[PDB]
Amino acid sequence: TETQSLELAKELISRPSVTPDDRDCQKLLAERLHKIGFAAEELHFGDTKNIWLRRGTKAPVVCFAGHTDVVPTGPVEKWDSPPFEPAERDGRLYGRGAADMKTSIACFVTACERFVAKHPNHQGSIALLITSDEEGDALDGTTKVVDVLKARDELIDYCIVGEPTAVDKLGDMIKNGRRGSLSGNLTVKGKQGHIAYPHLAINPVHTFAPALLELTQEVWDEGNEYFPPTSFQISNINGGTGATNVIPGELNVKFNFRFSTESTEAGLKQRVHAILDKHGVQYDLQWSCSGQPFLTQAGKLTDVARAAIAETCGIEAELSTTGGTSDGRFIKAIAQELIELGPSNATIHQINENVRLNDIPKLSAVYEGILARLL
Amino acid sequence: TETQSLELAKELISRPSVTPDDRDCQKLLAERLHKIGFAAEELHFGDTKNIWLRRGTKAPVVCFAGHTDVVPTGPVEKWDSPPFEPAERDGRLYGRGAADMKTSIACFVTACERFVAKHPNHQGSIALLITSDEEGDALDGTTKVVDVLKARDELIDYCIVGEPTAVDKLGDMIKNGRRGSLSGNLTVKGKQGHIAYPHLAINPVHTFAPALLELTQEVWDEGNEYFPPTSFQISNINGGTGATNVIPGELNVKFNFRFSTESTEAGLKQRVHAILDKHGVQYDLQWSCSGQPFLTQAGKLTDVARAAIAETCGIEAELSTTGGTSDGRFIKAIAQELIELGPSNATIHQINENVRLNDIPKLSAVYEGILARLL
Ligand SMILES: C[C@H](CS)C(=O)N1CCC[C@H]1C(=O)O
Ligand SMILES: C[C@H](CS)C(=O)N1CCC[C@H]1C(=O)O
Ligand SMILES: [Zn+2]
Ligand SMILES: [Zn+2]
Ligand SMILES: [Zn+2]
Ligand SMILES: [Zn+2]
Repeated sequence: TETQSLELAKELISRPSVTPDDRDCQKLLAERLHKIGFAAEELHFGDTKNIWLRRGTKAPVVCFAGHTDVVPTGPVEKWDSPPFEPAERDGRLYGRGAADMKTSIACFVTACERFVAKHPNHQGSIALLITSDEEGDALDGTTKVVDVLKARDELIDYCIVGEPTAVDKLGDMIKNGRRGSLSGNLTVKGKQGHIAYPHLAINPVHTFAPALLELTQEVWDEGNEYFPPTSFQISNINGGTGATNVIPGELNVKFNFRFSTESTEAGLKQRVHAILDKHGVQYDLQWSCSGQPFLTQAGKLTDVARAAIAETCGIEAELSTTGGTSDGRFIKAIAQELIELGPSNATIHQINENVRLNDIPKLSAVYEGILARLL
Repeated sequence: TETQSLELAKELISRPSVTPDDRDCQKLLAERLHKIGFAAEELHFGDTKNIWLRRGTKAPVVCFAGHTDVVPTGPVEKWDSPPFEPAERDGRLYGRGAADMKTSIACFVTACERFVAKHPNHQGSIALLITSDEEGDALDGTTKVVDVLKARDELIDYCIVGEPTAVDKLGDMIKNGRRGSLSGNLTVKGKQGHIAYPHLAINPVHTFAPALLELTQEVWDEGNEYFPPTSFQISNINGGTGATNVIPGELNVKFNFRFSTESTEAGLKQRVHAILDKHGVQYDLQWSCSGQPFLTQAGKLTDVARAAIAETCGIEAELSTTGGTSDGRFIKAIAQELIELGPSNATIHQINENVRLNDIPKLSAVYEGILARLL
């Protein structure tokens, strides 16, 4: 039906907002929604731009959240059409950010427009929480805006993060949470020496081997109705001097857990240390946690999104926690219920990123359906 | 007693014959031994210098073998006295090559001088096989000279390689053979992907882990009266893109066997392949063999060196095959019996390399003792 969502998505995709630059996407959003009574609050931090746009002063507060930054395109000539000149081809819209996640943003802005026109006196409030750094280190984006909101007791009842969540067809999957991510940087200590005198050296690959095996065979947990089993995966392993006749004196290993609520950050660290210690490994281990798992169990928000998807798309949406993470991990601190909902994530962060054209007005009509069922 | 060995060792150590340069060490040897009837045959190949010096035309042929090249010194200011200005200090002679292996060469040249003076009409022949590349890739040194000798049926009955073999005191250890060295370069194949979708990737660290453990726990053989058990050791392991949220698509591992005659090159390769295949690992594996094990069992030559050491040094020498390897692995093809015998190897290839001064005339008197018992 409407082509306003498509037209706005094109205009957004045409701006090369590679992290953390915004290229005035947030200005364009702010000025457009100002016309139907969204107040704009700019929250810049370091080189990152953020905005909190809000219509209304009372509960329930429904927030759309998302990012105007996009990942680099890589060599442009490898693309079939230029990444920042959105093109319609074979029933798809192609461009960097077409899926992740400018089309969602456009769809939400138009849903707000249609909803407010139909229901000028609706109850509650509608807000957008938009960052120009989700894709980078994200130290100065959403997480800083959330802290500001929380410090002034400006809380959210329902949040929809517009990340692409579909497997294939729009609405087939929504996310009601994500795994936490806990990473370790392990340095196993041995003693370097000539390879032909192994009794005078300590080979850190050999001392690590029995622990490595136990770690990669370990069952961390069962998962549950909402989460898959916690996952351990080694990303990098490096040891040696490059000489083929030397035993190295240390070995570096980097690993990560994507963990469910069935396990805790402290529990996992303890188990790793205990595995390494059981096998007599000598090491340094530095940990870093980029996020705790978060979960909105079945409730009004999940029911509403499901009903909206059933009405617009004709399919039964699956709730999921799989994949990576998003800025929902920050926003959940101030949102009582939060989900993520957007188009297919199949082509994100890749050349020839795209979204099906027929999915664009459908997405907006889903978001408009949600607003109508909550407000 | 005599100080001729010391004086010649100094003169040799003063020439900076870093591989494959000889700095005229071989000329100095050739001209000096020419005076007592050694004929000199220069055998240059590529950038390496070699010489075969020989007195006599009949069996038994006793050969001293060794190298005039030395390893780099590293930053000179870290040395206590300059590496190519031999110094006497605290009862030691210090300099690059003092132990490995110019002092041996000097000691042998003086032993020849004293032996020929005492026994001008001795039977048999005395030869020196000297290279300026043992320490490097050694493609153009001893191995090419041996091929020349073998092609003209010029064989050796008894060979003494002047490598430093002592643990501490001169004569405490002689080598009657060495382990072979068989190296593998393994590339384990997986499939790269985002770490949070492990079921869509293949982690080559994880597929390798059970094989790694089995390899580092494997007992290859028992060893025997002459050899220690065969030894497997990983030298290098590298995999990953540097990103902590990516599963890598491959893993490189470099490993080495120092193997005894109880195992064969082909047998070891087979066992490795079978371990990797039992665990379903997918990989490429390139092998390289830099040497087969070699062994002179107890016989005239070992008995003679032992008796000479007992007479000169007053101790019972141990036969050994431990450590790295030497150019005996080439010369054994043309020498019926071969041993290695020299001073302490404790400080070889290190800063402040040295030899005990009292060991220098003793070494020469050992070599002279050997010549007298064989010729
Ligand atoms: C929310 C992010 C896009 S910014 C996402 O969906 N990712 C990022 C990595 C993989 C993929 C996924 O979770 O499926
Ligand atoms: C024959 C060589 C010196 S060129 C040697 O003894 N090496 C070389 C590496 C270690 C040490 C050893 O075997 O003990
Ligand atoms: Zn993204
Ligand atoms: Zn995104
Ligand atoms: Zn050496
Ligand atoms: Zn040497």
